[PDB]
Amino acid sequence: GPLGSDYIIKEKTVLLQKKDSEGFGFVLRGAKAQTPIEEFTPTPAFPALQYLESVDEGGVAWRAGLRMGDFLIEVNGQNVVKVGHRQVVNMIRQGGNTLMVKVVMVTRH
Amino acid sequence: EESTSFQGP
Repeated sequence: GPLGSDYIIKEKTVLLQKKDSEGFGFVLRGAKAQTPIEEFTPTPAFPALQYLESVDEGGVAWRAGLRMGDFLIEVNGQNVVKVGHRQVVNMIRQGGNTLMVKVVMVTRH
Repeated sequence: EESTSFQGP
């Protein structure tokens, strides 16, 4: 609008279950940090540190509804909004062939 | 920032 950006924000909860011989079918990207970044302030347009750089077309993540740009809010019921990249990677790996993730998709109107 | 692929196992 005239006073600033309008956004559609869509929450998605998905449970991925894969073979040992395949990936979840995404690339994760975001801020590194030894412990959770307290100096980061989430905003509706950048609501979390980690997001999906890409999602493999037809892969596990794709089939469940995950898309490029989705921001990671929760991994296996733990909030990761202000959690550094390596810790989130370790949390994804902890479930093995099972990953429960809550994401927010941010689109311009 | 850092990237980690989960495209393969």
